[PDB]
Amino acid sequence: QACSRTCESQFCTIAPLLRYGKYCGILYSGCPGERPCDALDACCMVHDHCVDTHNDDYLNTMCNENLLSCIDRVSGATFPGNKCNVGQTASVIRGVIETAVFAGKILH
Ligand SMILES: [Ca+2]
Repeated sequence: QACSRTCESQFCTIAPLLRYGKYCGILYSGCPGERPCDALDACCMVHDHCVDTHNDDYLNTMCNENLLSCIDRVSGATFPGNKCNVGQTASVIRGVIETAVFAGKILH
């Protein structure tokens, strides 16, 4: 219930408040079985489930580095009504994940 079935495009350039697609955003995720909204959204869906299936470790290196690889290869159409620039938003996301990767190496 506490999940998204709609493709959002909100606070595109503000990482703490960003909500993009059904999956991209902090503590913001699509409901079970929900199709991602575009290529960027699909990267975020995989990442979200990866963290979920690794004891909620948002600093997991696999999860995080896999998202970076995925982000760098994002292309194609986006969903209707998208207020965000896809490339600019992927960059915003990438910065957050870079920070998480660095945080993980500090702690581990
Ligand atoms: Ca999310």
